[PDB]
Amino acid sequence: DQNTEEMENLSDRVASDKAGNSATNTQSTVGRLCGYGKSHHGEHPASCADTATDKVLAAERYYTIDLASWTTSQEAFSHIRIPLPHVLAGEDGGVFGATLRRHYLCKTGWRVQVQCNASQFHAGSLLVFMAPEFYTGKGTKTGTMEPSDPFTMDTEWRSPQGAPTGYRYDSRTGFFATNHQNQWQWTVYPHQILNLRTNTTVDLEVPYVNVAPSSSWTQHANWTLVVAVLSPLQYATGSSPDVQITASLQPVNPVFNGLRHETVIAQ
Amino acid sequence: DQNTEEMENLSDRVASDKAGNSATNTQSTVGRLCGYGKSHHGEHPASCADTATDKVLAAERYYTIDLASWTTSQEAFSHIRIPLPHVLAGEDGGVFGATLRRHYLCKTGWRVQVQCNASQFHAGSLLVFMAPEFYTGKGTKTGTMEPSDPFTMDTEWRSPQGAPTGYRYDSRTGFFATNHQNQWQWTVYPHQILNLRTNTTVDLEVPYVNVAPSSSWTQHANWTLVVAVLSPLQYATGSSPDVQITASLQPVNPVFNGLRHETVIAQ
Amino acid sequence: DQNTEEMENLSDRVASDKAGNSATNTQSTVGRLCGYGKSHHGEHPASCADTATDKVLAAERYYTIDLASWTTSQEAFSHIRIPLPHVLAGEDGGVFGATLRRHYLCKTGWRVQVQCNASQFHAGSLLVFMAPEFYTGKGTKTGTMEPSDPFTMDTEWRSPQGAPTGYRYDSRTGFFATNHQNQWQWTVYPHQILNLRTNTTVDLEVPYVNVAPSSSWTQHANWTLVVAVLSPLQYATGSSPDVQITASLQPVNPVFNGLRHETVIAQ
Repeated sequence: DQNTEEMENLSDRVASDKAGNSATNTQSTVGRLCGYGKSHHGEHPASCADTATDKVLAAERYYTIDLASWTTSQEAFSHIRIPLPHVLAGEDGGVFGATLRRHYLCKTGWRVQVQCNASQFHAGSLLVFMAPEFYTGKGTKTGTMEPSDPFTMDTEWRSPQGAPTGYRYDSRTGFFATNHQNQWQWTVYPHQILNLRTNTTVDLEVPYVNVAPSSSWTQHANWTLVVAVLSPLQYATGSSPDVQITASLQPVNPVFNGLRHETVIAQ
Repeated sequence: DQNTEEMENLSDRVASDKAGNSATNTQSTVGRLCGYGKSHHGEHPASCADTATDKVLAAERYYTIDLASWTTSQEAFSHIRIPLPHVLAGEDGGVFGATLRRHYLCKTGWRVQVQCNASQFHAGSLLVFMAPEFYTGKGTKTGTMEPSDPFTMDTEWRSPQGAPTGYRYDSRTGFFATNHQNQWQWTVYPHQILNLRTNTTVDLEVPYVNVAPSSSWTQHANWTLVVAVLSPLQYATGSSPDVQITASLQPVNPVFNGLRHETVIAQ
Repeated sequence: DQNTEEMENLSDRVASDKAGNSATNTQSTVGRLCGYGKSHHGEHPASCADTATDKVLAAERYYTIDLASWTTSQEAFSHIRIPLPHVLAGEDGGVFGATLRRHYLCKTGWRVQVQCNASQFHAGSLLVFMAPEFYTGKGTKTGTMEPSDPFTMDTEWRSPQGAPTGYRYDSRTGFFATNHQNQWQWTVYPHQILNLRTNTTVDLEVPYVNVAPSSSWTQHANWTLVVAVLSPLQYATGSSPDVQITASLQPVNPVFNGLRHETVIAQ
């Protein structure tokens, strides 16, 4: 189901989204999940007496960057996580990031687009889904208890472990931990599939939900994005192995308030 | 002509037929020949005073089985015949077959679907057509005159013979016989083509026509189905030779009457 | 953009043009440029008192012939020219050519169709465009000054020269000549692209424009057709190198006048 079409990628499968002074195109879409059912109204935080910095064009655009390389080698449910805000955080994050750390609080929603184009003699299936409270880390900390690098952008892929007991942490054992995940239910999150067969692209938009109408970006990361693979990349001797996966994102109608003087640290 | 579409098989080319508690699907159809122009009304045989066993759900479904293997080897107009009723006849024919031989007479029409899926780097063309009075046999009989096995389902394919003279039968010669066929006109029968190129499927429905409104299934077989090939299967060194041909059929609105006590023989 | 579609070539991309007793078909069109914006009305030359030979069916059809072979070897902007009228001129030009040289003057417009079909594992792009006053020749003349064979149909392809200075002509040098062309602007002419990828065909129709409403076909050729290539033919070891390029043309509503007695010469 969707319009008439293909070897080549056609019509009601060609979509475009313009935002700011950055404009996108895909000639082989299957939708765009507006995850949950509502978007984000630049509804001012009721929390603050701060009549904040609103409707700035300059930050409300599409920042694009590379996540990783997909290749024949990888095993199912191996995964790659992208926390928002903390990856659009500075340098690579335009005027958004700047105004982002000059301010105490933000409240935004994200509109994401992950791209991975192949060829009709390629098999595989990439699962893309946005989940708020989730896990990052990239580590078991040094020498003193608690837990390595959530802000880092998983440089390489992590190993589906024959068992949650969600990478607990201080030399121990017996039993599980509150960072569990059942990568086996990991399709209750607003998601969308990327089937080299069907899909060259996948668009997801998600509203604002933390514990407070606005949160602080120096200790939390309300949503982590996950580009982890559910049916690997077979390739027949001829053919383009190098399956370059790219992601391009857009904060939707952020509302910043609580302004001050350029946050200082990232190792 | 038919909707917009392809390498992949699309839209007004996706059809589904549900019957009983068996439901079909094809994503690369080209039609469905309602052969002759009328179907079969559960019109009760006027022949009998038997207010017969009608509208049974349980038998009015889609029985599926394998006919044969299509392969690079075969020559044009080589053929494979499937007599109805006598193949849905018992065991492999559900509640239809049972109620079929517990009854003296039937009157039905058939809705057939033969399937053979390939790949766009494959050439060939399969001709599928239903003809009532036709020929089966599978033989020149033993030692005494007349003619081997019509009820059998041609286990393997038979050889287009450089000439009808429709396999006459008692050591002879000079001249032809009433079981002729001009496989050269063998496209006057309700038919439909199966072009690996165009077609992955072919659907045919045919009404009731014998000599009597109801016939007896122990000496006649009013219709024989023929899955015989008109442009062979070339394959280029890589590629899936094994071209498995499958057929799935459905009796449409059979009307049985003249009931009694399980018919006895098949060698 | 254009209807839903492909590996195979579909629907609002299937066009047919019937003219006289010659009828065309293409299952992978992208348009038909009616170059300039107006066609040709059998508007009688106002120039002559000759109530000419009009609306003849027999000449107003599609003459088809082969121009050349496209192959992996050729370099960009290499070109092949087809002057009209002088190629439909006789023998190969039906009743048109005959009635053409039995008459002093003609006035017509052309409807052209150049065809070059390939395969989806082929890359390249053929530029097709009609320009009136242009250049032919096929030569630097013999021993006495001025300039080899405009009437000849470039038997083989000519070499894009690192510079117009439009093949001037009597042993010289320093500077350019009035037969310049900037094959670098050679897309201001009514044109149409032929992208093995997109295109298997290209249809162009052009009205009447000379210096006089009717011209004389023994000294001028008001339009030359050019089938010269802008992104060569790569082919991957398997595959049909032999890229046969064919052209089929039709004079639209010619109006002949000024009749006399079969023109005599062509070496």
